[PDB]
Amino acid sequence: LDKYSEALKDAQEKLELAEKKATDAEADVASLNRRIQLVEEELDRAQERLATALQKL
Amino acid sequence: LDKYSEALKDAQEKLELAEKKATDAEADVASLNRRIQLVEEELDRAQERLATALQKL
Amino acid sequence: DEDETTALVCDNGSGLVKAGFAGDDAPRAVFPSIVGRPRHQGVMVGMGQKDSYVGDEAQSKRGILTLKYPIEHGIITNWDDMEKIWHHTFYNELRVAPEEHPTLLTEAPLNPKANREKMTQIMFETFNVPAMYVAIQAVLSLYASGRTTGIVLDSGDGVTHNVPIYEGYALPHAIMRLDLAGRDLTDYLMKILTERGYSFVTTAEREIVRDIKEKLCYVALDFENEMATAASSSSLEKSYELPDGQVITIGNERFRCPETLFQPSFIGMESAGIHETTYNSIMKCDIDIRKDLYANNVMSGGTTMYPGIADRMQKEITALAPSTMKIKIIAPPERKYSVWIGGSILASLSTFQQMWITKQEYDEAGPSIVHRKCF
Amino acid sequence: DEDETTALVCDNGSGLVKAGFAGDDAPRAVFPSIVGRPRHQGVMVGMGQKDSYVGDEAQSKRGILTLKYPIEHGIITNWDDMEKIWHHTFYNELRVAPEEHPTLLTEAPLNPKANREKMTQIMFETFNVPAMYVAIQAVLSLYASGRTTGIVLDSGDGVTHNVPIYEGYALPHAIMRLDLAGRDLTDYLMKILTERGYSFVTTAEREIVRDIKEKLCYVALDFENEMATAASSSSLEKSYELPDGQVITIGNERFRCPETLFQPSFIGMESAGIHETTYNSIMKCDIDIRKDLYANNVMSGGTTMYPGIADRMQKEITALAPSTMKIKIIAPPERKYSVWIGGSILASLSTFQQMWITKQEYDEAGPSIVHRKCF
Amino acid sequence: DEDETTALVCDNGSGLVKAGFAGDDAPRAVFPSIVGRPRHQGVMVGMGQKDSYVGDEAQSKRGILTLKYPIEHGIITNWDDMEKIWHHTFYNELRVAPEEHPTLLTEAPLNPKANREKMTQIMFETFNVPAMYVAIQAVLSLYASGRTTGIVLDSGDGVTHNVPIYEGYALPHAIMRLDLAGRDLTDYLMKILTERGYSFVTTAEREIVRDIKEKLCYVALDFENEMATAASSSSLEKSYELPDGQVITIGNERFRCPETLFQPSFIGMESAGIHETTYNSIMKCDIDIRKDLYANNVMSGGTTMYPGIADRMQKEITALAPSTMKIKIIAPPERKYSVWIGGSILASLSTFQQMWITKQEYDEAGPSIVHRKCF
Repeated sequence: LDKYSEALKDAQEKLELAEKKATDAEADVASLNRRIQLVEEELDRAQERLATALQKL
Repeated sequence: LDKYSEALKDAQEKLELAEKKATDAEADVASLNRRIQLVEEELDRAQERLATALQKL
Repeated sequence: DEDETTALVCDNGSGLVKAGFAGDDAPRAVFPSIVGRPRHQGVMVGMGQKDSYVGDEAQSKRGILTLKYPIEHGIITNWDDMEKIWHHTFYNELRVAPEEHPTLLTEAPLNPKANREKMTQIMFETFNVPAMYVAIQAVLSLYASGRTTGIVLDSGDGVTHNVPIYEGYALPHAIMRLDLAGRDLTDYLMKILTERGYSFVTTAEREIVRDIKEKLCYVALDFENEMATAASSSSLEKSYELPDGQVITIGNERFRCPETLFQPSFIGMESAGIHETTYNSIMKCDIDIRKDLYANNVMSGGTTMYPGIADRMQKEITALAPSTMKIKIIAPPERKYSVWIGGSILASLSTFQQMWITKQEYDEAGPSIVHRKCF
Repeated sequence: DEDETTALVCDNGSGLVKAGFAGDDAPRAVFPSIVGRPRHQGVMVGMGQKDSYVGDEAQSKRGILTLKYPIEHGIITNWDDMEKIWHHTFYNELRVAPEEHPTLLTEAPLNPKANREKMTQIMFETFNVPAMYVAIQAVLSLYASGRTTGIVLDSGDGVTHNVPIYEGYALPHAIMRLDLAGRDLTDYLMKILTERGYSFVTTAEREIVRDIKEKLCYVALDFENEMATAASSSSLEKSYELPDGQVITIGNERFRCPETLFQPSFIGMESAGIHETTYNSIMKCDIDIRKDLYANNVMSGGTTMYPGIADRMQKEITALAPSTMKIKIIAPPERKYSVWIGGSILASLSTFQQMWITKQEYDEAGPSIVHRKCF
Repeated sequence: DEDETTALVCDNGSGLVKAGFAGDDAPRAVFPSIVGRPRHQGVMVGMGQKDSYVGDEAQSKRGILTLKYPIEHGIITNWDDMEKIWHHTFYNELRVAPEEHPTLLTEAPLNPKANREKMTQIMFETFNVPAMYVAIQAVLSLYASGRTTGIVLDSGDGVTHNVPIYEGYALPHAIMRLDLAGRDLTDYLMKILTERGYSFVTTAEREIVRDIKEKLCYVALDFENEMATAASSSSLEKSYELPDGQVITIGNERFRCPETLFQPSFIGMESAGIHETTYNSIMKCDIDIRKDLYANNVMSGGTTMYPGIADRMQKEITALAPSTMKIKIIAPPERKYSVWIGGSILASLSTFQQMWITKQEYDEAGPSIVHRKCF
C-alpha cells in the first residue's frame, strides 16, 4: 500500500508536473504559434519588401 | 492496495498521457522553435537580402 | 494459448530475457537469463529439489542456489542453459510452442558470430521453429522509438554497441563498441557499498545489490557538486529494505555507480565514457549526416532508467558538439524494453516478411545461414 | 493540360539542369545534373529508399549516396542517367510528358557530334517527343542578351566556348573552345582548402565546396592588389557555415580559385585563359567584324556571378586589344540562366517552327539527322 | 659521435618515426610516434614512474598506459608530443644535439601547410637547429627506389597520397590524395577479429592488432577464390601469439582486412581503391607522360609490404590500362624505410645544399619562410 501510495503520490505529483510541463510546453507551443504567425507574416511581408526593393531595383 | 494500485495505474496512465502530452507538446515546442528559427532566419535573411536589395537598389 | 500463428519475440540479454509475441507492445513475461544450482548438501529425504532451476524458479529458490548467467557481455556460451530458459519461457509461461510460431531473437551487430549462429541452431534443432530471424539492437531500438535515423546508445547489461543509422542505413565505420555495461556498474556499486560497511559477495547478495541500484541510484548532472554534498550529509541518502529486515542507505555511492557510464576508468576501462562514444558515432558519419544524428540521440537498453540520464547525455553531447546544431535526446518510457518492442515491430512488419529463414533453407545450409540471411 | 503545345525547354549542363516551358522567362526548376546511388548496406526495412535518386532527390538524400554527374565538359557520357533526369525534369516536375510537346535541348557549336546525336535519339526513342531541335548555346545567350553580334563566353561548369558571332552568323574559324571550367575551380578549391587545414575529398565534401564557391568566391578585377592585402590580413577573410556547424574562413584563396580562369596553370592546364581566348575570338575575325566584337563581349553561363569577373574580363581584353578601340563587357542579370531564357525565346519564334526535326524525319534518317537539321 | 655536421633526418607519421643521419641507409632508431600516459592510480612508492613516456618507453610500459600519437592523416596537431619524440630521438638514440646539425623533415605534397610550418618553427626555436628543410615524401621515395618518374604509392599509416612525378617534376593536378590507410586497416581488422570472438578495445589491444596485421595479413591476387577456401577450412588459418601466451587464429580476415585497399567501402570510404586511384593519376597526366608513369608505378611507405600487393597491383592496373602499353611495379626491399632513406639521400646530395633554410633567414622571416624555401 505504501509502495503504491508512494508510487501514487509520485505518479500524481509527476502528473501535476507533467501536466504542468505539458501545459507549459503547450503554452510554449501557443506562444510559439504566435511567434510563427508573427514571424511568418513578417517573412511574407519581408519577402514582399524584398520583392519590392528588387522590383524597384 | 487495489485502490492505490488502481489510483496509481490511473495517476500513472494520466501521467503517461500528460508526459506524452508534454512530449508531443515539447516535440512541437521544438518543431515550432525549428519553424520559428527557420522563418526568423528566412526573415532575417529576407531583411539581410532586403538591406542588400535596398543597397543594390 | 494464442489464437494466431504470429511470430514470437525473445530478447535474451545478459541480464534478463523479455519475451512475448510479435505484434504486441510489451513482453508478456520477463524471465532472468538464469539457471540456478544448489550449493548445499541435501539433508532431508523426499523434498523434491531440482538439479537446476530455470528463470524465475532460479530466483525464487535462490536462498541456497548459485545463480549463473549463460550469456556473458551479450554472447551465449552456455547453450544448454539457454535451451532450458527458452523451453520454460515458451512452453510453461508464455504458452507459445515455437514449433507453431516463427521466432525473432536480438543481438549487437558486433556480437561475435557464434551468438547468432548458435541461437539459430537451437531454435531450429531443439525447438523445431518453422522460421528464424536474428535482429540487430540498433535496428530494433530505432523502430521502437519511431526513428529511421539516429544513434543507438544501448546502455544495457552486457556490452554497449553505440551504432549510428541514417535513412535506414548502417554507418558501420562509425560504430564505437564499449566494454562497459550495467553489470559492471552493479559490480562497482558492490565494491563501494563494501567500503561503507555493507559487504555483498554471494549470489543472493549480488542480486539484492542489483535491485537496490535499480531503485536508489541516479546519474547526477554535476558529479563533483553532487558528491560534495552526498559525501557530507545524510540529507542526500536514500534507504532500502533488505530481505532480512536489515536496512542500507546509499550516499555518494548512489551516483558514483552510474557515473562509471561517464567515467569507465572507475572499473579499470580505458574509456572516456558513453557520451564520447556517442559523440564519435555522430562525428565519424558524413558531414551531411551529423546534423540529423545530433538531433536524434536515442537512449536504449536498461540503465536509461537512472534518473537524469536522458538529460545528462544531452548536456554532455551539447558540450562537445558544434554550435548551431541541435542536440536532442529521445528517451521514451519504452526504455530498457525497446529492443523487445523493436523485435515485435520488426517481426510483424510486411517489409520484414521476406527476411525470415524458413526451416528448409536452414537444413540445406546449416546454422551458418544466419550470416547470409539475417545479418 | 497546357494552353498550347509549345516546346519544353531544357539546358543540360555538367553542373545544373534547368527546365520550364517555351515562352516563359525562367525555368520552373533547377536540378543538379546528378543521379545518386546508396553506398551503404540497409538495415531497417520499410524505410522506403530508392535504388537510385535523381536531381534534387539525389542531392537531398546525399548523406548516404555517392553522386555521379552524367555530363562532363559539355557532353553526355551516361545517357541512361540523363534519361532519368529528363523524365524527372520534364514529367515529374514540369508535369508535361515530351510525347505531347516539341523539346528544345542545347549544346555548344563545337560540342562533339555524338552528344547532339544522342540527345536527339533519346528524346525521340525513349520519350517519343513529336519534334526536336538542339540549340546553339551561344545563340541562346545572344537571344537572352538582345545581341546579334559579340563574343559569347559562357564560362560554365563544363567547358568555356568562346565563340564570335556577327550579325547572327558564326565565325567558326575563330572559335577558341577551351577545356577550362567551373568544375575545375571547385576541385581546385577543395585542394586549396585542404592546404588551409580543411580537407575535402568525398561527394558530400565536394557539394560543400561548390556551395562555398557559389557564396564566398570572387574574381577580383585587380588580383595583384587584392592578394597583396588578402594574403596579408584576416580582414579580407570571409566565414562560411558548413552543414554540421563548422566554420571555415577563406582569404586570398577566395579569389585565387576563380583566378584560374585567367591563370589555368593553377590546375595543370595549358591555356591562355578566358580573356585571351575572348581576345583571339575577336582578333581572328576580319577587321570589319572585330570593331563590333570588341564592343560586344557577351557574358553568359554560370561562374559569371563572381564579382569582378566582368570588369576583370574587360580590363584584360583592353590590355590585349589595340588602343583607340572601345572594349565593352555585357554581363546581364540573365546570367547563368541566359541559355535557358534564350531557349524559350528561340522556341517561341514563328520562324523557328520551320527548324524542327519531326518524329517522322527522325526515323527515316536516324539521329545523324541532327547534323542535317539543327547544326 | 659523427665526424661531420651531417644533417639529421626524420620521417614522422601517424604510425612510426624513423630517424637517423644523412648519408646513412637506414634509421639509427625507430620509435612509434607515441607519447604514453599512465591510466592507473599508483599504489606503491619509490617505483620510479614517469608522468609521460616517449617512443619505445611508451611501448615498453604500455600495459598500463594510454598511447596517443600527435599525427593524424599525415599532419602534426600536437607539437608538444612531437617535441618530446624528437628530443628523445635526437639526444638519447641518435646521440646528437640538433644545434650543431641541420635537419630534414618530411611531408606529403598536399599536406596542410601548418605541418611544414610548425615543424620548421619547433626545430629552429626549441632545438636551435642551424638549418631546416621539409622534404616531399614522393621525392624521397623516388630517390630511394631508383626513379625520377613514376607514381608514388606510399599507402602509409595516415594517407595514401598517389602522386605522379615526371622527370623530377610534380604533376599536382593528378594527385589523388586518398583517405585510405594503415591505421584504418588496423581498425577494420579488430572489428572482424571481434566477429571471431576476440575483443580488442584498449590501447595495448590496438597495438597488438597492428602487430597481427603486419605479420599475418596479405592481399593475394584473387580475393574471391582465396575467400572461398579461407572461409571453408582451417588449412588457411594462421596462429598469432598474444603476449599472455594465448593465441588467436585468423582465417579469411587475414585478407579481408588488406582487401580494404582495393575495396575502401569496407571502412566506409567513398573510393574505387588504390589500383583505380593509381590509374586515375596516370590518366590525368598528358599522354606523353603516361607511358612512363605506366611503366613505373613505384611502391614506398608501408602496406605495400602485404604479400601479393606488387603483383596484384600490376594485374589490376594493366586491366584498366590501354593494351600494348607495359605496366610495371617497382617494390624495393627499402619498403617502409625508403622515405627515410630518400631523406638521407636528399640531405647527402651536393645538389641539395642550396635548399636549406638557415637560422638567419628563419629569424628574419619567421616560420612562414618554409613556404618560400622548401616547395
